[PDB]
Amino acid sequence: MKRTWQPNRRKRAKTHGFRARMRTPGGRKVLKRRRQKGRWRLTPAVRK
Amino acid sequence: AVKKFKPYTPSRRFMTVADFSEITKTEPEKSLVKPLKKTGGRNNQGRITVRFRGGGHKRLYRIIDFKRWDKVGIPAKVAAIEYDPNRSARIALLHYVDGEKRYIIAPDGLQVGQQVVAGPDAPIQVGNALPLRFIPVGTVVHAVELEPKKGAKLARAAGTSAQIQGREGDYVILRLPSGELRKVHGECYATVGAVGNADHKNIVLGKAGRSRWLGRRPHVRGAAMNPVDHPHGGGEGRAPRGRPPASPWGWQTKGLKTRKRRKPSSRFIIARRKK
Amino acid sequence: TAYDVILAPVLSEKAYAGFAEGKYTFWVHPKATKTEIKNAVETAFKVKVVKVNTLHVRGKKKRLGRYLGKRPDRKKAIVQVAPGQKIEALEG
RNA sequence: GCGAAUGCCGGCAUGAGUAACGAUAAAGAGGGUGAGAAUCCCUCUCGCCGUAAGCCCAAGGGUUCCUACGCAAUGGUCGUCAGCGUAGGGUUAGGCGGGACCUAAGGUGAAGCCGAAAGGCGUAGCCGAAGGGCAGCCGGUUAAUAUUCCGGCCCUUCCCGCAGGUGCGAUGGGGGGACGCUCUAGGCUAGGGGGACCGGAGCCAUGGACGAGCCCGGCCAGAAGCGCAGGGUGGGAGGUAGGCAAAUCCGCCUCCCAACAAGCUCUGCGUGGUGGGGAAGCCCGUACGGGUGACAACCCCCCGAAGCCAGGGAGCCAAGAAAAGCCUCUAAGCACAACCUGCGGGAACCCGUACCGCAAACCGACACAGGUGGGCGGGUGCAAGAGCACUCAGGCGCGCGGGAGAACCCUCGCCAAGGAACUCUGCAAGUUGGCCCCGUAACUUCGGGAGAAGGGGUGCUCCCUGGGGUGAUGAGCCCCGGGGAGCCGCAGUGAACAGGCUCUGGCGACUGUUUACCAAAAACACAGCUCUCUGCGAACUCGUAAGAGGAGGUAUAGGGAGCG
RNA sequence: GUUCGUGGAGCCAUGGGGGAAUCUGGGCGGACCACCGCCUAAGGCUAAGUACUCCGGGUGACCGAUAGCGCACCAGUACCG
Ligand SMILES: [Mg+2]
Ligand SMILES: [Mg+2]
Ligand SMILES: [Mg+2]
Ligand SMILES: [Mg+2]
Ligand SMILES: [Mg+2]
Ligand SMILES: [Mg+2]
Ligand SMILES: [Mg+2]
Ligand SMILES: [Mg+2]
Ligand SMILES: [Mg+2]
Ligand SMILES: [Mg+2]
Ligand SMILES: [Mg+2]
Ligand SMILES: [Mg+2]
Ligand SMILES: [Mg+2]
Ligand SMILES: [Mg+2]
Ligand SMILES: [Mg+2]
Ligand SMILES: [Mg+2]
Ligand SMILES: [Mg+2]
Ligand SMILES: [Mg+2]
Ligand SMILES: [Mg+2]
Ligand SMILES: [Mg+2]
Ligand SMILES: [Mg+2]
Ligand SMILES: [Mg+2]
Ligand SMILES: [Mg+2]
Ligand SMILES: [Mg+2]
Ligand SMILES: [Mg+2]
Ligand SMILES: [Mg+2]
Ligand SMILES: [Mg+2]
Ligand SMILES: [Mg+2]
Ligand SMILES: [Mg+2]
Ligand SMILES: [Mg+2]
Ligand SMILES: [Mg+2]
Ligand SMILES: [Mg+2]
Ligand SMILES: [Mg+2]
Ligand SMILES: [Mg+2]
Ligand SMILES: [Mg+2]
Ligand SMILES: [Mg+2]
Ligand SMILES: [Mg+2]
Ligand SMILES: [Mg+2]
Ligand SMILES: [Mg+2]
Ligand SMILES: [Mg+2]
Ligand SMILES: [Mg+2]
Ligand SMILES: [Mg+2]
Ligand SMILES: [Mg+2]
Ligand SMILES: [Mg+2]
Ligand SMILES: [Mg+2]
Ligand SMILES: [Mg+2]
Ligand SMILES: [Mg+2]
Ligand SMILES: [Mg+2]
Ligand SMILES: [Mg+2]
Ligand SMILES: [Mg+2]
Ligand SMILES: [Mg+2]
Ligand SMILES: [Mg+2]
Ligand SMILES: [Mg+2]
Ligand SMILES: [Mg+2]
Ligand SMILES: [Mg+2]
Ligand SMILES: [Mg+2]
Ligand SMILES: [Mg+2]
Ligand SMILES: [Mg+2]
Ligand SMILES: [Mg+2]
Ligand SMILES: [Mg+2]
Ligand SMILES: [Mg+2]
Ligand SMILES: [Mg+2]
Ligand SMILES: [Mg+2]
Ligand SMILES: [Mg+2]
Ligand SMILES: [Mg+2]
Ligand SMILES: [Mg+2]
Ligand SMILES: [Mg+2]
Ligand SMILES: [Mg+2]
Ligand SMILES: [Mg+2]
Ligand SMILES: [Mg+2]
Ligand SMILES: [Mg+2]
Ligand SMILES: [Mg+2]
Ligand SMILES: [Mg+2]
Ligand SMILES: [Mg+2]
Ligand SMILES: [Mg+2]
Ligand SMILES: [Mg+2]
Ligand SMILES: [Mg+2]
Ligand SMILES: [Mg+2]
Ligand SMILES: [Mg+2]
Ligand SMILES: [Mg+2]
Ligand SMILES: [Mg+2]
Ligand SMILES: [Mg+2]
Ligand SMILES: [Mg+2]
Repeated sequence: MKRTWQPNRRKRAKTHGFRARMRTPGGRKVLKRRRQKGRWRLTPAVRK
Repeated sequence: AVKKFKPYTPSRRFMTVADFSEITKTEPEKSLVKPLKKTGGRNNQGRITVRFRGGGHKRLYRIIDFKRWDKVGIPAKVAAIEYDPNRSARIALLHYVDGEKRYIIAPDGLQVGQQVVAGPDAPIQVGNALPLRFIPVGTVVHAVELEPKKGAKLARAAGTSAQIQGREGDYVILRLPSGELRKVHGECYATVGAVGNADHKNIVLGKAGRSRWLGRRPHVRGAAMNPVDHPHGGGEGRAPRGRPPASPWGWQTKGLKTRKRRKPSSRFIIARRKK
Repeated sequence: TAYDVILAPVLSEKAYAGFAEGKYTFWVHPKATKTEIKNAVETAFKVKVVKVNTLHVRGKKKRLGRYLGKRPDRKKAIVQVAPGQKIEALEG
């Protein structure tokens, strides 16, 4: 069987990345709620 | 006639293949006037609209120029008859005296090297493009045009041929392969003779493949549905049809004139459908 | 502004094994360029350098107590020097 | 103001020193370190994988890699060990994979269109890859880096100066790049097996044997040139409305000729200047490993690929991408310029590079019996083969063991006589099993049933003989056989991998698909048949609309419904 | 919309159809008519008084680490997805 989380750098970056938020009207809602809540990592960071 | 098979395996006993005898004119295909990739997509921007299309084999589009006023009065030379997976009929790779590559669907009974001209100064032989007022009455004709200078759209399938049934002033009366006596205008172009490949009816697809080769997904029947999707769905052990005849969107599928009644493309027909 | 250059020689055992040849490796500024290092050594050290080769060293995650952090992310360079002359200031 | 809300939070109990300690591949012994050793290091035996339980990459993970010092915590036990903690090092690229090259699905998006706003379509163009193009092979070095560092050797891009030649020159045109599936003829290579030939430290065990005795290795890379095997391409003249033309380029028609060819270009292989490697065994061996035995040998024969020539050839329908580099012709421009080939000198940038990568480091809360893409993946025998059995190189003994050998559970083996009598049912288990040779019915859509059912043989030794391939025509070496004569055992695919069969009905034509994670079916699908609608700005569907699917389709087409 | 939900349904804006006048011209005083009163629509701007506390300070019959904001502590962190 396959588990649910089969990780991928490029799929995670183009799916949950910063511009992947900012090109949508709801991703700006995300980027204005994470700053008010005070998260240190506003976008899930992809390690290089 | 028909390429057949003895039943050496099951799902081969009835599988018949059309005759590939006119295809001997060229074994490869000229890669000059067909560079456009046919983007094969069953759907619009997201939604499957035409249900159960897609799949199948990769197919490359052949750019035809059925606008026969591209070169008026310039003769041609039919040098090849080749296969076309887009249309249902084989096309004619024909050269020009001018020297320009051109793909035209091949009418009934072409050969190699005869002369054909897309102009009004043309005698009656199978292949020429002539206006409908210059088409004689009773002559079978195909690739006719509905409104002038809009290409060629009517009667382009295999074996079909419209026929001139008289004239009414400036509009000519011609019958279509349904049997609908319709008037069109007199300077749109038309290619005489039938299309051919009339063995297209006589082929049998054989197995569940050759639908999945061509790209038709399995068309699931409506009696095995659920009542969420189809009005015919559900029921305990094949319940009978639920008192409509129905499509999956409510409208009745057997005997409903869903044509737009007040369409401005009406008033030209003087008949509807031959029974 | 001279946008200047080399932090320190790495003083490692492979560095001192490259001391016998013309290698003379060192840390650099992390946003440098392999032409800028030749420009840096041939002017700041007044020598002739044939073949610079750089490599990007990732820092190790490191903790002191119960608070986890990481060491910095910094680049290391070697400089293949033209023969005959060498540097006479790096004698560690 | 608490004792109740299967209340919550934190601690501690019962269950209890109980189950378990994680594939039934397997451990034993002697030394060393150490306070402490079944568990750490070394040595001698035994077992397991060996189409992997071995090796190389891309994912993924992010220092887990190496050394030194230690066991606070972790390892289903201990542990001096550790993929555990502290510190110090370690990833070196013009040629490898990406960007400074291009493009497909898709996304963004000048112009334009639509929508209360957020916004949604959308030409040109841009992004977008395990797709195309592009210049690197061999060996050594560290404890940790290697196609990068070094040794040999060969190339590419750009610029500068000189020599020679030319009508040079594009985001423009043109050919090419440019392609399916299956079967495959010829040559070569990777890989592999022998030799009575070459070289090597050794040995004659225990009964026989100083000999065609045993064991190991008999290579790799390599420019120009030369041979072998293929791929591509007709060479000139005129006319021509076309390449949304500007052409000497391309397309078409006239051809004195060549024409299954040859010439000219493009690959692969062998040889090739030369360079590197060079064992098994023996001494020094803590580890690591180092000297070694040489002046090492580096020769011949065969099997032979899915890999290379390759864009080969044949057949079939379901008809099998784009653009860029590069080749050629020109517009504006320039012809003291610009372009091409040589000769010398320079410049070649940013990121990845360690380790695990079919697992203890990836995903599964775990050092989890699960899953994870691509390549090499040996030898011997079973006809063959990635199957089966064993074993090279490589690793591993699975991180709890030691006793006794109760009932009982799982797995496996066997059994007098009956042979399905137990049960809802030959469920399960067992027989048949591989190959060759006779024979094979009812019925039929003439294919099939069918491997029907039933049987006979299979081991080893010797003799004769038909050939085929390489080699030279056979000597040598592999393959397909046939006949005769014997020998042993209960048993001769002597082990392992390998159909129980037939008749009769029901249902579904058949192959296939589904209820991930209790139902693989008489359910779904299917070819085919019938009905109905739609003539195109089609019908129908998504979307408020634009627009898109239909479809760059045309009643022999498309949509819906029903039976199959 | 105003309390106005179609009721006798005014007024304020209008999605559509018809459609003028410029003080002897119009609108309103809740179907409507006459009188009598109020005001000039079909252009635009305007501080002050009013709401709230990221932040600054003072107070509290406010609390005292299971309270108080989720965090008095290196917290929107470790951790889960
Ligand atoms: Mg072209
Ligand atoms: Mg069908
Ligand atoms: Mg159902
Ligand atoms: Mg649904
Ligand atoms: Mg319904
Ligand atoms: Mg680098
Ligand atoms: Mg209590
Ligand atoms: Mg309880
Ligand atoms: Mg509790
Ligand atoms: Mg006890
Ligand atoms: Mg017990
Ligand atoms: Mg008990
Ligand atoms: Mg126990
Ligand atoms: Mg055990
Ligand atoms: Mg022991
Ligand atoms: Mg001991
Ligand atoms: Mg001792
Ligand atoms: Mg032991
Ligand atoms: Mg990675
Ligand atoms: Mg992790
Ligand atoms: Mg660590
Ligand atoms: Mg240590
Ligand atoms: Mg410990
Ligand atoms: Mg422990
Ligand atoms: Mg100690
Ligand atoms: Mg380690
Ligand atoms: Mg460590
Ligand atoms: Mg780019
Ligand atoms: Mg650059
Ligand atoms: Mg691009
Ligand atoms: Mg482009
Ligand atoms: Mg596109
Ligand atoms: Mg797009
Ligand atoms: Mg958009
Ligand atoms: Mg690429
Ligand atoms: Mg590539
Ligand atoms: Mg080098
Ligand atoms: Mg030129
Ligand atoms: Mg060789
Ligand atoms: Mg010898
Ligand atoms: Mg003896
Ligand atoms: Mg040999
Ligand atoms: Mg040998
Ligand atoms: Mg060689
Ligand atoms: Mg071959
Ligand atoms: Mg192109
Ligand atoms: Mg590596
Ligand atoms: Mg390594
Ligand atoms: Mg694998
Ligand atoms: Mg794990
Ligand atoms: Mg374990
Ligand atoms: Mg595991
Ligand atoms: Mg797999
Ligand atoms: Mg045998
Ligand atoms: Mg064999
Ligand atoms: Mg096996
Ligand atoms: Mg071994
Ligand atoms: Mg062990
Ligand atoms: Mg153990
Ligand atoms: Mg264990
Ligand atoms: Mg027992
Ligand atoms: Mg018995
Ligand atoms: Mg018996
Ligand atoms: Mg019974
Ligand atoms: Mg009974
Ligand atoms: Mg059974
Ligand atoms: Mg051969
Ligand atoms: Mg069936
Ligand atoms: Mg299930
Ligand atoms: Mg099941
Ligand atoms: Mg459309
Ligand atoms: Mg139909
Ligand atoms: Mg049915
Ligand atoms: Mg009202
Ligand atoms: Mg009003
Ligand atoms: Mg209005
Ligand atoms: Mg009014
Ligand atoms: Mg009033
Ligand atoms: Mg006013
Ligand atoms: Mg405050
Ligand atoms: Mg608190
Ligand atoms: Mg307290
Ligand atoms: Mg996370």
